[PDB]
Amino acid sequence: KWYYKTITFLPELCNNESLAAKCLRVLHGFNYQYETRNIGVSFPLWCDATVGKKISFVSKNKIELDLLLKQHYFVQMEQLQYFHISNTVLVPEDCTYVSFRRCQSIDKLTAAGLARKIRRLEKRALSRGEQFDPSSFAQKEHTAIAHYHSLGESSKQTNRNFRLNIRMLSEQPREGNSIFSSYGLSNSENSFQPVPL
Amino acid sequence: KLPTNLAYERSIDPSDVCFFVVWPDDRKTPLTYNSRTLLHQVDFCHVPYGASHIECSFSVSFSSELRQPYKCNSSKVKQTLVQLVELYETKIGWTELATRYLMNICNGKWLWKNTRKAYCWNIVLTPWPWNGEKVGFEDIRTNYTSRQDFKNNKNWSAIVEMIKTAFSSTDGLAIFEVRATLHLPTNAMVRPSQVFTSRVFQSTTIDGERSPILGAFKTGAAIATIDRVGRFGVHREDVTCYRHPSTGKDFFSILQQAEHYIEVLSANKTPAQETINDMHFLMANLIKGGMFQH
Amino acid sequence: AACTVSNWLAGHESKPLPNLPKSYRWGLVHWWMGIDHFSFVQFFSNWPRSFHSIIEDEVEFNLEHAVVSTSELRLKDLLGRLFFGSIRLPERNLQHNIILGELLCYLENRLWQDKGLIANLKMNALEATVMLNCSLDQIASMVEQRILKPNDVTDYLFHFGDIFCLWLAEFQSDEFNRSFYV
Amino acid sequence: QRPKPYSDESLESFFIRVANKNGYGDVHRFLEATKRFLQDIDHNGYQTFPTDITRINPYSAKNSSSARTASFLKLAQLPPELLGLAINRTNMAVVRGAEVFLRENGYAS
Repeated sequence: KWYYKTITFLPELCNNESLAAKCLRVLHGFNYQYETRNIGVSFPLWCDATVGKKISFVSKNKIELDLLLKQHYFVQMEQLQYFHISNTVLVPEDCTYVSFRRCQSIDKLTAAGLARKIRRLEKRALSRGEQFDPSSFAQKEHTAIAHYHSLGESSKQTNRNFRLNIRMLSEQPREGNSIFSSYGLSNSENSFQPVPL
Repeated sequence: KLPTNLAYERSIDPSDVCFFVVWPDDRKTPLTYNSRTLLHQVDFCHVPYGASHIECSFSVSFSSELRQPYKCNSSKVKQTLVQLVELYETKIGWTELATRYLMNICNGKWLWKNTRKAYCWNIVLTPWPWNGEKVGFEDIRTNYTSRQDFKNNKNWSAIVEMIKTAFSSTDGLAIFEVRATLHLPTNAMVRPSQVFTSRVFQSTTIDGERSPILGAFKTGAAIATIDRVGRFGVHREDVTCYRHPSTGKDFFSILQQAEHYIEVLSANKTPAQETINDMHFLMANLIKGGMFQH
Repeated sequence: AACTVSNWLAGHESKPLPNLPKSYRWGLVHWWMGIDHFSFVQFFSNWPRSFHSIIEDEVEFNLEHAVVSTSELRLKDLLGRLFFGSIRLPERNLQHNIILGELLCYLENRLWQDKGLIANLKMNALEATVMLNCSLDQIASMVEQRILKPNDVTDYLFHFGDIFCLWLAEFQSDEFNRSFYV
Repeated sequence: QRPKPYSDESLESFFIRVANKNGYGDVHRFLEATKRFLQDIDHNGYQTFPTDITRINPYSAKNSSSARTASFLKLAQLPPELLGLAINRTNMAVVRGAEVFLRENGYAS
């Protein structure tokens, strides 16, 4: 059975985008330093102009989640009056299930991503065929996209600041796998596991 | 002193700058930009992958429309200004203004920030009337970086001469057609003019498709940046304006000394520190044109 | 070696100590209480490395545990305590105020590192006066002259690098001088 | 690279020596080279860098003296003693090094 604990960004003068990015960073770190990927991440509240003031971690295993929220970052921010932590609350039956899927489409929709796509096609052209001309490919005159937050991230193996984005959408209230990617994302390559508010 | 009606017409007439993309086959296609909107409009313009070099072309035409005022309520100030122009031309000459206006054409100042991270960019122009080969400048970044570097060109004296004749003789006219070649890095940012209203560019349809553009007025500002020449020394980035009316070196506080300047230009050798610079500013404002009604 | 500070405060000998004037010695210990035991003496032993290391740990704590954002940070969030504190000391003589001398050395030598995070910190008009020894009316005068370029009486419109360079250009004094600390 | 320094050197004389030694034919072309370098690194004060040796000191920069000192410090860091030799203004009138007021600074005053 799912269990969750929540934390609220107490200061009013703060970028909750940056705070959520740091939270996802420590979450990913724990998901590697340890092999488990049980715990997902959910935002109880979401606004079209900014991510919510609270972030709630949802996991099928209680012990793993509690051990995760004992990480050094959380402890050293707790006594600084910048974080407020809830111990644990069982998932209510009245909660709703939505998925915070990460969107890889924007990384290709952007201009440098389009250039990367064309370069990848050029490299994959080693599969024998007539040499294509880049002049044929062109960018769309107009592009319309739904609301997203694009929290932000920095790679550790190499100094590349790739920015991750998540789009919220409702899904079927049942999925028993309880698996996620390196970060809680509800867009795991295997399946799009929902998370509760 | 200022008559109720007094208007001048611009002598320098820049045109729009149209960007072209050159492919390795040397075929040219108009540059295009993407527009992104959220459900606020943000516009992105980058060099497509595989493009050889961006090409920008525009035409600037000089004319002798500063000889006499376009409109003039009173005849006295009309002949005053005409005599002032004649005396300045005869005593100081158009060489300084011509060189300052021509350097911005040749050094790529009109490209604004588009030349920031380009490896090398060339400026080649075909003047009119002309009787030989096109004037060509190669690798402005390293070769032509100073007045001496420009003057050491093969025919720098010839091109600057036709501007002097155009400014001096009535009906005289010189037309240039500039063509820049920018070897920008792969998928480098191109910064065109943004329309008055977020980031949204000015666009004109070329060959059936929209293209980013640099406004004609915006290019004129870069060509006329010789001091930007204006009634007051207005600075765009830092809000404060130099040549404030309190400083006594604006256009009007200088224009109203026309009789004194006429006396000075004809009596003895003018000082190169104060009077010559004031004369340069006055004629630079006259070339720009405008209305000096009140 | 805790008893050595009694000789140091008297104002002679004390080889492991910089033998500052007794007023500045007192001010130094005044700083030290906040940040009275034997830890005092060996802090000034291997002093440059020690001071740079404590600055490292404080800056790293404030950056890693930053709450506002990676950019757009404020001086108090990142360096406020150590800076705003040590600054207002007696006389403010750079050479005699060894702590402020070394702090300014470190700050200037690490300006524009990484993405210039220390050279783009947003600062308000009040701390600018504190670190420039200037009047509010004079600050209004220079911002009217556009010597200061905003990006209001109390607003975060200036940058640390710009303010520091303005101090180096226009607010050097006979005793608040850069050459006394380089 | 850094030429041989000494305290008596003024700002203009140091730039003369550096331009002569670094390989550039003559000054009035070194200051230009500097301006372009500053443009390359995208320093906001690249516009106001003087072209002539006269008024190179930050005390003759009108309102754009902070930009000149920033450019000087950035050039020094990316290391010789560019500052100190400079002639500045003070709120107290003219300061250079640690005294308020191959050539020598005493010649200028």
